[PDB]
Amino acid sequence: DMYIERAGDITWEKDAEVTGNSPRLDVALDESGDFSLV
Amino acid sequence: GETTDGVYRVMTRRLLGSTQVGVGVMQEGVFHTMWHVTKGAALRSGEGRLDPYWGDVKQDLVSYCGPWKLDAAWDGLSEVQLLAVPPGERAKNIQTLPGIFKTKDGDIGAVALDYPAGTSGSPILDKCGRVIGLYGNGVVIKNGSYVSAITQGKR
Repeated sequence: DMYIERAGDITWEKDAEVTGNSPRLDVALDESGDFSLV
Repeated sequence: GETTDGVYRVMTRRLLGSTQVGVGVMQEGVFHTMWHVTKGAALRSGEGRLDPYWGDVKQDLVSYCGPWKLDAAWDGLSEVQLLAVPPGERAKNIQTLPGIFKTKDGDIGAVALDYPAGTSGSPILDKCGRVIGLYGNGVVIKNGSYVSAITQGKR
């Protein structure tokens, strides 16, 4: 059945931690909505 | 039923205890999440049953109580912020510079942020606070690390 509960306001936080790479990846989107590495 | 904008947790009281299957954006009376989270099933707002309005398995997107209303897009330049809402954890903003998912039908933004299952539907923001997509659909690289697309629907 499921339900929803609030988690907070949607807002851009001033000095948030910066993480993650910025990778360029060749991928494919099949009919089922799944991505896959080429 | 509630009208408050903001980011929401999608929990599951009956199955394996009140666990978190995903996250969602409420805006302009419409709830947005990723399809594999709800499977296009109607949801509960405590007092109001929210029914799916539009759905797309290919885009992995569904909306409730109205059409998809998020149309802000990544500028292919700026750094973004994943408003991550992990299971059993307080919401937090995570700044990053998106990578790129290269497909035959063009390129879309992708964020290299690794968060547990149940975080799907977490909004990705631009520096104006506008949701430019949802987190939770992507790939796993050789590292075992995770890269999610910045999944955005049409308005």
